[PDB]
Amino acid sequence: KSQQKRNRTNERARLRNKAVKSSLRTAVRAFREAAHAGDKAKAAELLASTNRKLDKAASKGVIHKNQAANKKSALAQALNKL
Amino acid sequence: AVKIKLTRLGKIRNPQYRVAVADARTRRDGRAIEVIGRYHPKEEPSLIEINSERAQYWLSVGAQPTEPVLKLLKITGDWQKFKGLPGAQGR
Amino acid sequence: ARYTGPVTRKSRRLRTDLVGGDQAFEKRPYPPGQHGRARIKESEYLLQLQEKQKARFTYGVMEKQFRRYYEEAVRQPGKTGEELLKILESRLDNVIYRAGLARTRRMARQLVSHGHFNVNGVHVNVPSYRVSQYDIVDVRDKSLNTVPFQIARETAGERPIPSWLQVVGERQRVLIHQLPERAQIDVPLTEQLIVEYYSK
Amino acid sequence: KGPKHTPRTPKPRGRRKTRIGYVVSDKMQKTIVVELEDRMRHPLYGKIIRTTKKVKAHDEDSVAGIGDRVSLMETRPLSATKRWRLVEILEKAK
RNA sequence: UUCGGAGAUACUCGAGUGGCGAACGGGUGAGUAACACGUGGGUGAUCUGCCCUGCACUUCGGGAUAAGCCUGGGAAACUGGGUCUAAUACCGGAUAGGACCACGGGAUGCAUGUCUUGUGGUGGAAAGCGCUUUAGCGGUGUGGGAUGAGCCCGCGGCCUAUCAGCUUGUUGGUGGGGUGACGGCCUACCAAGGCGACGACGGGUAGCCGGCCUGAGAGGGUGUCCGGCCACACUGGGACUGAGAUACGGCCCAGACUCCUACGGGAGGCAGCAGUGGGGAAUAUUGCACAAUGGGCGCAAGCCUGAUGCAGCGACGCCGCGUG
RNA sequence: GCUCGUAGGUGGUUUGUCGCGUUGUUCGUGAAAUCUCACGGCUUAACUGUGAGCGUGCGGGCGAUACGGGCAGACUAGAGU
Ligand SMILES: [Mg+2]
Ligand SMILES: [Mg+2]
Ligand SMILES: [Mg+2]
Ligand SMILES: [Mg+2]
Ligand SMILES: [Mg+2]
Ligand SMILES: [Mg+2]
Ligand SMILES: [Mg+2]
Ligand SMILES: [Mg+2]
Ligand SMILES: [Mg+2]
Ligand SMILES: [Mg+2]
Ligand SMILES: [Mg+2]
Ligand SMILES: [Mg+2]
Ligand SMILES: [Mg+2]
Ligand SMILES: [Mg+2]
Ligand SMILES: [Mg+2]
Ligand SMILES: [Mg+2]
Ligand SMILES: [Mg+2]
Ligand SMILES: [Mg+2]
Ligand SMILES: [Mg+2]
Ligand SMILES: [Mg+2]
Ligand SMILES: [Mg+2]
Ligand SMILES: [Mg+2]
Ligand SMILES: [Mg+2]
Ligand SMILES: [Mg+2]
Ligand SMILES: [Mg+2]
Ligand SMILES: [Mg+2]
Ligand SMILES: [Mg+2]
Ligand SMILES: [Mg+2]
Ligand SMILES: [Mg+2]
Ligand SMILES: [Mg+2]
Ligand SMILES: [Mg+2]
Ligand SMILES: [Mg+2]
Ligand SMILES: [Mg+2]
Ligand SMILES: [Mg+2]
Ligand SMILES: [Mg+2]
Ligand SMILES: [Mg+2]
Ligand SMILES: [Mg+2]
Ligand SMILES: [Mg+2]
Ligand SMILES: [Mg+2]
Ligand SMILES: [Mg+2]
Ligand SMILES: [Mg+2]
Repeated sequence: KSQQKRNRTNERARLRNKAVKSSLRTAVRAFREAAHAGDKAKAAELLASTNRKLDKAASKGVIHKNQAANKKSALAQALNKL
Repeated sequence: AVKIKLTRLGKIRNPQYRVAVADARTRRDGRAIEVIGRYHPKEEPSLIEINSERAQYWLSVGAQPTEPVLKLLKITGDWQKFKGLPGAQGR
Repeated sequence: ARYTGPVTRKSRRLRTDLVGGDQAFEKRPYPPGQHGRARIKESEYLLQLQEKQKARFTYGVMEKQFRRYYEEAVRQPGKTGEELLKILESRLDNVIYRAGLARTRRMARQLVSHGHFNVNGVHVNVPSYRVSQYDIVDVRDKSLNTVPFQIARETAGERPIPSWLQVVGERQRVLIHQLPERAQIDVPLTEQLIVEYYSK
Repeated sequence: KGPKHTPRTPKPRGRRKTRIGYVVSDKMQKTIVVELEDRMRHPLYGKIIRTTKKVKAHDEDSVAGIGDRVSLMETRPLSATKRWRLVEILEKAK
C-alpha cells in the first residue's frame, strides 16, 4: 500500500498544527482578559505580540492569511473601543 | 496546469485527432476548453493544421503542450515563432 | 444473400418478362403455379406489392437494402420515383449490364462479384457499388482475353447503349457523363406504386 | 526594464436585477416585504398567465408603508431570506 | 586478499528521512423532488498547488530525530528504552507594503462601497544541490494572466387534497463569535413574525441532461452505449493532512459479517480489471501491450498506468458479400 | 335543483404617455458527439472526418407603437339611480 508514510507524516503535521493553534488561542484569551480589565497599558503591547504571533502562524501555514487578518482586525478594534 | 493535447476521436483503426487545449486533470476525451487544430497520421506524410493565432495565444498565456503536440508545433513553425527562433515554417 | 432460383417462375407470377435474351420466353402462358390459371381477386395492396417485387427482381436487390434505398430516395430533394430509379440504376453491376457487357443481369452481377473491374484504378468486387458522374470503369487488365468477357467484345451492337454512359474501343471502358434518368431509360414498371407501398 | 505592478485588465461591472412592486408587509424591523407580479406565456396552451412573487428587501432606515409601489435591486445574501434592497419609494401610497 | 573474506572513497542501490503525487483517472446509481440538474445571470461576498509573466530578494544562527547499533515487552499484529547521524526535515532571529489600526487625498457607484494613492503606528519569508565546464536544476515575498472551484439568484422539467395548517433559530434586528467568503452558519438579548389553495406540511416514486424510440407535427415514452454534472464506496458518525477530500484500494469510533489467536488480543471490505458462488428468462476471458494518446514523479534517459490501445467469446445488433 | 357572492378569468367608445407583453435588428451564449444537407476516406455500405444548418431558448444594446397592459384624462351607447 505504502501510504503508511503519509499516515505517519499526517500525524506529525497534526501535532505541529495543534501546538501552534493552541498557542495562538492562549495569546488571544490573554489579550481578551487584558482588554476586559481595560488598563490600556499592557494591552497596548499584548496586541502587538498577539498580532505578531498570528502573522507568524499565517506565514508558517497553520492558518489562512484571511483568518489571520480577521482576528487581527477584531482585536485591534477591540483595543480601539477601550 | 493547462495542456495542449491530442484526443482520439476516429474509429477502431483510424485514429483521427483533434488538437485541444485542456486542463491536465481531465480525461483524454473530455470537454476541451478550445479546439485549435487537428492531426491525421494517415495521409501522404500526414495531415496537420493548427489555428496559428489561437495557438500563439495559448502558448503566450501559459499552456504547456504535450510532446507530440510540441512535435506538431515545431513542424508548423508556431513554436519557433512563439519562442523567437529562425525557422517559422518547416512543413 | 441472393435468390438463386428459377427466373421464369418469378416473371410468370408478376405477369411480366424481366430477362429477355436467349431464354426470353418460356413459350407458354402465365399460370405461375398449380392454381395459376385462377381468375383471382385484385386488391389495391396487390398492385403495389407486385410493382415493388418487379423493382426488386429487375435488379436482384434484397428487401432490407431496397428499404434503405427508399429512405434515400424520399429524403432526396426533387421527386421520389425518379430518384429511386436513379439510385437503383447507378449500381455498378447495372452499369455493366447497360454498357452491353452482359447477357443478363445475373451474369453481370457475377462478373462484378468476381472482381473483373476497376473504377479509378481501384479493384472493386461489390455488386451494389454506386457509380457516379465522371466515373471511368476499367476492366482489370490482367483479366481480359477470357472467354465470357471476350464473347461480349464483338457482340456490342444489338442492345442499345443509353445516353448517360459511353463505351470506347477494344479496351472496353465506360465513361459516365452524368447520372442517368431511368424514367426516360427503360422502365418496365411504374415508380409511383413503390411510393404508395412504402406509405402503408 | 511595467517595471512595477501591472495595473489591471479593464472589465464591465455586472448588472443586478431591478424590479418594481407593491409593499405587502412592514412590521419586521428594518425589513420590507414586496410583492412582484410577472406574466409569461403558458408552455402548451399559449395563454398569458399572471403570477405573483413575494421577495424580502432591506431598509437600513425603515420608512415604507402598505401600498407604496417601490423599486428594488437584488444584492448579496443580507440574511437567510433577504436578497433585495430598497432603492426608492416612487408614487407613495394614496 | 580470504584463497572465501576484506576496502563507501567508488557508478549503483534494498530499507529509511524528505519533496511531489496519491482529491485525477476507473466503478456504480443505493440515496436525493433538492439550486441535484438544464439554461441565463451575480460574486463590491470568495479561494486557486503546479503553469505564464512583471518587480524585489535569496541574510544569520540553533536543537533534535528517522535510519544504524545495543536492548525490553508481545503468539502475532506491533511496540518501549539507551546511544548515534544528516538534510531543500524542524525551530528562533535581521531586513522585506498588498496583514492590521487611525487620519487624509484622487477616481469612479449599485446601498453596503470598490480601486489607487499619502502620513503615523504595528507586523509578516527563503534553500540549497549539481556540473566531461555558457552540464543545469532550484528557493521566498509580492502585481498581473490562465485554469479550476466555492457560494447566491431568475426561469424550466413527476404522481397525490381519501395529505389543510405548518413553523420558535422558526422570521427579522443589534453586539459578539465563526468562515476562503455573504449569511441564524453559531451565540446572548430584543421584536412577533415567516410559509400556505399560484398547494405550505405530508405520502409515493425517481439520479438530472446532451440525447434515444415513436410521431406529419404538436405531443408521448425513455435516460441503456457515448459525453457533461451530481451522489456514494460493508452500514452510521467524525475529523486530520493538504492548493484541493463522498479521501473506492487512507485514519478514528460504533455495528453486522468473515478469518487468525497462545484467549490477552488482532486482520479485512471487487459498486477497479479479470473471475467465483447466488438470484435470475437472461448478459463475456482469472487474454496481450505500454507500440499510439492521456496521466504521475524525475534535468533527462527513464519507471508506473487492468486508463487506454487491441485481442477472445455471444447472429446480441446494424451493414456488406456468398451458397454459382 | 336554484341563486348570491370571495379569489380568479374576461372586458364599451376616445386622447396622451410608458414601452412590461408583442415585434425588428445586432452582440454573447445555446460544449463535443448524435440529427439534417454537401462533400471528403475506408473496394461499397454501416462507420468515420470536414463545412453549413439546427440548437424554437436566455441575457445586453439599439429601433416600432397597431393590438394587449400600466399610468393620467374624457364620453354615454352597457350597468345602476
Ligand atoms: Mg515517498
Ligand atoms: Mg492550554
Ligand atoms: Mg471578524
Ligand atoms: Mg444481412
Ligand atoms: Mg445583519
Ligand atoms: Mg532505494
Ligand atoms: Mg521534486
Ligand atoms: Mg498531494
Ligand atoms: Mg476519486
Ligand atoms: Mg440513483
Ligand atoms: Mg440555476
Ligand atoms: Mg533509536
Ligand atoms: Mg519585521
Ligand atoms: Mg529562516
Ligand atoms: Mg435564541
Ligand atoms: Mg447576529
Ligand atoms: Mg433509486
Ligand atoms: Mg398522431
Ligand atoms: Mg452513505
Ligand atoms: Mg457489496
Ligand atoms: Mg462509512
Ligand atoms: Mg500539496
Ligand atoms: Mg488544512
Ligand atoms: Mg467518510
Ligand atoms: Mg470499497
Ligand atoms: Mg476496492
Ligand atoms: Mg487514496
Ligand atoms: Mg468485476
Ligand atoms: Mg433462470
Ligand atoms: Mg439460477
Ligand atoms: Mg503508454
Ligand atoms: Mg505516454
Ligand atoms: Mg436466438
Ligand atoms: Mg372580482
Ligand atoms: Mg373584474
Ligand atoms: Mg384587468
Ligand atoms: Mg379594451
Ligand atoms: Mg452541438
Ligand atoms: Mg467515397
Ligand atoms: Mg434581444
Ligand atoms: Mg339606461
